[PDB]
Amino acid sequence: IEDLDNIQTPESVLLSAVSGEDTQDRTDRLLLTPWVKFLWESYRQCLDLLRNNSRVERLYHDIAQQAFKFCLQYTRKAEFRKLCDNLRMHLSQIQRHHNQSTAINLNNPESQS
RNA sequence: GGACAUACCCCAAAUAUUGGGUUUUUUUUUUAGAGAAGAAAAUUAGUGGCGAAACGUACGGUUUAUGUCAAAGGAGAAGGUGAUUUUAAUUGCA
Repeated sequence: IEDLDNIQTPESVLLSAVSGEDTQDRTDRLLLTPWVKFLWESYRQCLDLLRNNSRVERLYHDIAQQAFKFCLQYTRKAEFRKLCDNLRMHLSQIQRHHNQSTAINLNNPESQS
């Protein structure tokens, strides 16, 4: 529909072309970005609140891996936040050692694997 | 010298503009996104009093006959007499 529509540059498309870029990003933001900004916020909340440490979840690390592969399909600036998320949650583990949680030592699953 | 810790600082970042990183000094409390805002307590009457009989009557419990049914015994057990002969007393029967 976007490159079905007449590209033959009118004034309204020419005026915005000192700041802006292509029509596909301009209208994909209207119908795709509210869904990928939901996928991000779905993943981050599933990690952060629910599975802080809690030893009994290999799913936590499954989600982390899946959400890293999600960044290869869509936006990248929601991947620096993902790194910082893993950094602070790892920092949160070996600072307290204070709940029925992950013992990151000889334990092959919850240290190596 | 004034402002700054939810940093008024630091980094990161274009289709991105919101994520992280740090200073001490006091006390303070064991964690943090939850707990109070809904399923419960209670209530009773305008509930007449007293009260039989006729008729009717069950499963059972035990006593007494009764039929049939299981072991033990034909030494036993034990009932019946004018089949007999003499005789005073005791115990007696063959």
